[PDB]
Amino acid sequence: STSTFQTRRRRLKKVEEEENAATLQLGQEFQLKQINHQGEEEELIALNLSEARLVIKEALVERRRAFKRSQKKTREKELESIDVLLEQTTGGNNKDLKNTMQYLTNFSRFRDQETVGAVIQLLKSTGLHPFEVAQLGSLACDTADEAKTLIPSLNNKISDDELERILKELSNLETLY
Amino acid sequence: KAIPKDQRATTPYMTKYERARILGTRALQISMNAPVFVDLEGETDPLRIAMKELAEKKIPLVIRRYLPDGSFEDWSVEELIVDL
Amino acid sequence: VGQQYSSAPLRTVKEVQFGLFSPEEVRAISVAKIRFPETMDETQTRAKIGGLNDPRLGSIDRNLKCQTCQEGMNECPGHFGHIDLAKPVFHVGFIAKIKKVCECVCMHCGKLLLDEHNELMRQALAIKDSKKRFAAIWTLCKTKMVCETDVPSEDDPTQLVSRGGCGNTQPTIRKDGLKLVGSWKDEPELRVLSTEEILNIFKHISVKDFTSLGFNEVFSRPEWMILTCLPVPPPPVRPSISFNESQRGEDDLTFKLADILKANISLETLEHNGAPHHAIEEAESLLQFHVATYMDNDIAGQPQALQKSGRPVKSIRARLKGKEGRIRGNLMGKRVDFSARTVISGDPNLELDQVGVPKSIAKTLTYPEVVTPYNIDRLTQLVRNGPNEHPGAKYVIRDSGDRIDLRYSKRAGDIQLQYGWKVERHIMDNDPVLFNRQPSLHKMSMMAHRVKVIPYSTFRLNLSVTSPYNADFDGDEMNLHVPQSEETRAELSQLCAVPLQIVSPQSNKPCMGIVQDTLCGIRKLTLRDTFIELDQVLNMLYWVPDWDGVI
Amino acid sequence: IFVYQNNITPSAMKLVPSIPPATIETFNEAALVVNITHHELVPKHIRLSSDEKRELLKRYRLKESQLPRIQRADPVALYLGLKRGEVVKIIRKSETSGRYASYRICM
Amino acid sequence: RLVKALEDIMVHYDNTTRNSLGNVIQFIYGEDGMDAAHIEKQSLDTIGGSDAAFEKRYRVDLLNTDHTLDPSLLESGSEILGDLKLQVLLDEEYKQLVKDRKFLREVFVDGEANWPLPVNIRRIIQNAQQTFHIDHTKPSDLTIKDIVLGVKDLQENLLVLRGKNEIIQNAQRDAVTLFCCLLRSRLATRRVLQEYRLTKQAFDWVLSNIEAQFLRSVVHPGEMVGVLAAQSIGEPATQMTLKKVTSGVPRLKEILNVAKNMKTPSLTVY
Amino acid sequence: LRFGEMERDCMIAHGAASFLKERLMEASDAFRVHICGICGLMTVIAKLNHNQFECKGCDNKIDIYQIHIPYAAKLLFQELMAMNITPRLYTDRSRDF
Amino acid sequence: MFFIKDLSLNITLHPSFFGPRMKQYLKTKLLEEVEGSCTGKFGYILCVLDYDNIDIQRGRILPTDGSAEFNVKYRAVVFKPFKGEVVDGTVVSCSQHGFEVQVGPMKVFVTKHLMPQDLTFNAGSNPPSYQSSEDVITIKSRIRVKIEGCISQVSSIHAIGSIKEDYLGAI
Amino acid sequence: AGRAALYKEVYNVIASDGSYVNYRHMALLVDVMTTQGGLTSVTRHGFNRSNTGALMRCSFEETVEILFEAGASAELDDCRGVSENVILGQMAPIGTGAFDVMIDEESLVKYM
RNA sequence: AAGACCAGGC
DNA sequence: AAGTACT
DNA sequence: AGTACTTACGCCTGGTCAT
Ligand SMILES: [Mg+2]
Ligand SMILES: [Zn+2]
Ligand SMILES: [Zn+2]
Ligand SMILES: [Zn+2]
Repeated sequence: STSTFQTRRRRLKKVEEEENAATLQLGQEFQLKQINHQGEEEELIALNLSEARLVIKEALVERRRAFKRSQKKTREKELESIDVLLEQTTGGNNKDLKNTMQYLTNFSRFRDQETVGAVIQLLKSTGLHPFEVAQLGSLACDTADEAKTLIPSLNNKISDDELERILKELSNLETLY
Repeated sequence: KAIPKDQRATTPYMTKYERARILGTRALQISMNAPVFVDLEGETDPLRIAMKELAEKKIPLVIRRYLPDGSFEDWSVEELIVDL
Repeated sequence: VGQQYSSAPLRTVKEVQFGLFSPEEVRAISVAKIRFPETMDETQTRAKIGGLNDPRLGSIDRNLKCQTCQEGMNECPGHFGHIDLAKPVFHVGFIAKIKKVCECVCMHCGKLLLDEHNELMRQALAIKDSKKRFAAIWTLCKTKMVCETDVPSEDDPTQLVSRGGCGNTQPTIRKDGLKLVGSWKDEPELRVLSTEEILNIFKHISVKDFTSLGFNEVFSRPEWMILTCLPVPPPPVRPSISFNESQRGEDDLTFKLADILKANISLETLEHNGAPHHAIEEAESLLQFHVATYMDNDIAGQPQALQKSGRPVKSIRARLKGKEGRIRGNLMGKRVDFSARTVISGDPNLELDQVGVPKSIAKTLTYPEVVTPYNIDRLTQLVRNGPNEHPGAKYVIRDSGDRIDLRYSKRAGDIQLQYGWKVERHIMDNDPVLFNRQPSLHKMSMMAHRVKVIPYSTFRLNLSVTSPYNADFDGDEMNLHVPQSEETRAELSQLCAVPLQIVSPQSNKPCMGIVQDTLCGIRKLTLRDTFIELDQVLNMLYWVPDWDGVI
Repeated sequence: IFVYQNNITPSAMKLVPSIPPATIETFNEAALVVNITHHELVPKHIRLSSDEKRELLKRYRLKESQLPRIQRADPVALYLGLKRGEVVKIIRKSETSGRYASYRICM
Repeated sequence: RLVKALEDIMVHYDNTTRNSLGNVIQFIYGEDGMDAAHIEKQSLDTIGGSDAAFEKRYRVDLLNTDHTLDPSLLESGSEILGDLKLQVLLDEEYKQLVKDRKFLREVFVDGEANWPLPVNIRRIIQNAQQTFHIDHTKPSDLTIKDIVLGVKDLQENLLVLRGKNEIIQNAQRDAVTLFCCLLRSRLATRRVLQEYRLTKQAFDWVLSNIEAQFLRSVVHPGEMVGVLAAQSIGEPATQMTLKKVTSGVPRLKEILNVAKNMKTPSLTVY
Repeated sequence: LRFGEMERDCMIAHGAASFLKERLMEASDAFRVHICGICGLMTVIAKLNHNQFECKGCDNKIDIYQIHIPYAAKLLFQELMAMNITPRLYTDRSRDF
Repeated sequence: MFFIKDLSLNITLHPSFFGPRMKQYLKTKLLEEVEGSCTGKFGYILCVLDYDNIDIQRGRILPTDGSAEFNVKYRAVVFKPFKGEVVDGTVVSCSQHGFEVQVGPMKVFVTKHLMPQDLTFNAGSNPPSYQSSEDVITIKSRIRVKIEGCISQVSSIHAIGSIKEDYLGAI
Repeated sequence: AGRAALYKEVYNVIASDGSYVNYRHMALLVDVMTTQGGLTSVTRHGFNRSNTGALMRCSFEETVEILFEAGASAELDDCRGVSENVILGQMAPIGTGAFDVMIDEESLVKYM
């Protein structure tokens, strides 16, 4: 398989596997308190689309580079520009990634690692939890009701008014097309 | 737990069991078409090639030495003196 | 080993957790309902009834099926079955404890008989050793036979403190056959302690009580020393024996179960039919019996459960008992392949570290070489050579994990080799082997020699290397084992080779010398009196192979 | 330390472990007529400071249990009055290397 | 039994002797850390012999016409007679061989001087002898400092245990002690020059060899010493093919069993 | 032929680790069984084809190992079990030391 | 919802490849047996980040054959849906029983009776669709779904989701 | 002092036969029999009761009986025993196996 | 093919 | 048969 | 003081009888 940074001492009776819900109870492998390889603790890693689009791209690119350091010895415009990056550094049988790049690049809400930067600098003043500070970043929202309902995990952790300013500043930063 | 390359305490020399096993292990791989890091002076027997790789100390291995409490020390064929 | 690849990662065993089976687990694991006692014949029709052995357990008749698990016979270990008892039974080997425990806890409320309150007790609760707590505890309260309700605390013996309740007197207990009995004291009261009862009292014992007594909440709760559900070892543990067809061949075990089964149903059918109250406990002993003998048969309560013909009955336990059995005779020591034995004889013409193997064997024993550019050539020749000439071989195996039997295969003479393939070849001059002579009680009772294929039929060893093996040629035989991995040999040549054993640590001195002729003669040849003339001196010189050619 | 002659009353002895910290010990005359430590065989032992001990461990990466033990009633252990936990250092002669340092903890 | 009782025992990389738990059994295999294989019966000349002989052989006094080294042996002989700063090393050396003596006579009361010990010095010199065709005529060329200051610098490198602390670097001196005595015994100024006329060459070699030959005689962390020791006993217990006391095989049985009622109980009182 | 106790004890003496294992496995027993990373048992229903693995009861499909051990051993174990004793096989040490 | 979890994997290398650029091979093989994998405990392993600084550590040599075994510690971008998670995607298939929306590398399906009422299903349509008073959902239309439940399977993950709630439906 | 005796005695049993055995061996044994506390007999009644895992003591004089009271009190076995491994078909931590061998990829480059 | 015995070899 | 250890 | 409990060399070759 692919082991996960923590050896939960399973003493025979493996039974309790709770429910997975927007009650913020995610499988054990996703507590907000997980472990880094260096052996440190580290908040979970919440990625809102169009923020992931940039991280996948970032590496997929820096891959192409170090993939040649050893060879010496606009919407529709990105659909092509990525398919290539793949047919270069991908497994070519990662039909998932392809389909993840379209999805990730069609439903994305930001093109500038700068715009994506503020998105983060903004939402990270909430104290809210990661999963939330994600659904908030990749989900259109005009009212607080359209928000605190499509993300029930908020309901009591923030005044409608506030979460509503944030949403204002969201459609304000939401890069155009 | 691991142990710094300094603070090291074991024996500076290779044990017979070690050397014994290295040559063997090494041969094993050599007999498996592993790359051979030494010019074969015409040799054609793996264990014999091994004895050679081990005399030019060009064997890419590392002997991890466990201690009764679990901690270990890591020595390289390179380092380890070979008296015998 | 086994063959056929498995996407399952592979590891080494590092820890072994000994537990006891929980009737609940036993079920879960099982794949067999095991209701019937018969073996097969679905009305004589051959196959197996969804009753005993194969209601999905392993199989026979060289037929894939094993719960689709296919793979068939070889590569499909047994799949446990279960068989719901009628009424709880003891565990022949645990009885000893099941008793000691009750004497440790009193019924009705089921709880210790000595709490922190008693001081001698404290000292008995610090001991961090199951074997030792449980052995100290027992000794400390086996005597007390009254469930104290109030005891004098750490203060005044005047003031009495309260804890658990129910002073129902505690009965001393004794072992009668496979049952436990106790009296309650003018004049006693003797009643039989029903399994059904004990079980209960245990079920109720506290969690910190388990532990306080030598146990473990997850792996071994006392309440498990009493069998309720019985695991059914699958064929491979109790295989058959077929004399082709229309005959039998069942294994001893597959009978005691057969019995246990019978004895189980007969019971049940009484608790749902004309149940003459206490004419049942005459058939519940029978179960307790079988389900006891099945595991152990060498008890003090005589009856051996002799099976028709008066032949004893191999209790599971008997299979592991010391020597000739599993542990000592199957695991700590086995029969092995790539091995041979014959008569030994001296031969003053072999180097010390050599050993004359007769051609007969050199052609029988084989070594797996892996085709490599360094050898290919040589190898293809051995293969071309066949399995009859000496320097040759007898088996080529390709990546495809398929054996080419060199003596048949319409492709014998053909075959091109492929780097990566293996070519089981004959033992050759200078293949390090492990030679030896029983009894082995020395590092030196087993040493490594250089092989030297020779004619005639006997392992010919050099003389000086005799005394270590401690052997004479008056008709003694010796064993020879043949390495298999390039690294295995390395371990023989680098630590077992005779040359290395010359100086023995058992007595910080050399352990091989010069004997008989060579010795006797080495003296004569010495004497001032002894003189040698040219004609000979020259030959003698020639004999020492390292003579520098300087008369 | 108290020295009884022919013996002490079992009614008496059970009164020593009743006033901690303070400790008491019992010795028969007949066992102190000769010093056991002066015997050709018995080599000399030595008490280790709860510091010197916490060291012996750290230096051999040992756990308390893995250490060679001495009886709480062992003749010599009484001659020095050890306590369950105290470690002694046994220094003896040796036909392989003059002196050999060994340790014994108590149980 | 013997075997089953000691399987698990071996020498661990720390150079301690433990089993499958970790329980130390010997803090140094055999109280000396030497693999039996490299050991021969040598003699500790320092022990046996009249207080008389001892002086005439190991004593050197540069302040005496009759107890100094006759310049016929050392090159810098005449220009030594009297040198006071030297007589202190010389005297240091002597006040040591002396200590050594008493020490040994405190361990081996018997007076037996022949014992098993690593590195056979007798021979190591013997080769040094004819390997440099040393002539018993002309004189040597060793500063007295050369000798005594090297012998010391030798002991230093005969490492058995290596530790970077005290408790360990202390067991070291121990595990060696016995050897050295023998060493200091065979490399005593007087001897080194009057008995075996070693040059500076010869000597510096004898020293190198001893050091290396010693570092070879150590024990290899890996040896399954347990089984070994077992066999080593059980083996000669079969060759036993058989003044009036329980003796031999039936006896050894008695011993391993820790039996209470031994046929013969005896007891010697001096 | 037979490679019994005594002949073993000498191999241990020699310190010939690998050669020992070889005589004991590759040249005699040797067997490949499966386990549950949960309940240290042979339960596992490996279908080495469609890779399916399961082990209902402890119910798995994910955490599963493969181990090589002497067939006699397996047997020793199965036999044990039938006597209602559980020999757990774990591929990782959790008790330290 | 997408995650960047810290994983590690164990690759057994035959000696053959014990070359000069081994690190290279490993990495390469890491990528073959990961990018595109699927587990209920990790979800979708999409891509391996920071290709370069991949930690290999020292690999140990097994003990019968020469194969060595390294614990490759890497870090990647994962994504595993949950019950009660709200996401939107592109419809792909649409039948009498409902339509299937594709949120990322995964496919969430929506039961006809798990949508609203006023929304019927028009079979005689081309392409096939679901008509409403004012709404029209077919092939490419973009919906936003609420995942009611998940089901892990082989090398993928499907789930059923509703659009019968508020703030759900087309966009 | 007892050790000294136990040894001295055993030493005499081998000396009365004109045989010689290097200290260390009888030493070791004599030491094995003594560390634990007092006199631990080389018999089913002694050394085969020590804290050594099950499987090891299992291979001697009490087998089953010993196995039974293992799953009873849920013992755990380190598999540090020579025996243990032999039963499992694993390479035992013994000489050739008192360590691991690894391929230092770094040093696998300067080699070319 | 398994198990019990008996004779025997070193 | 004996020897030990446990009742 | 009486009774009970587990053990007992290593390996190897023959021939014989029967539920
Ligand atoms: Mg004979
Ligand atoms: Zn099956
Ligand atoms: Zn009660
Ligand atoms: Zn399981």
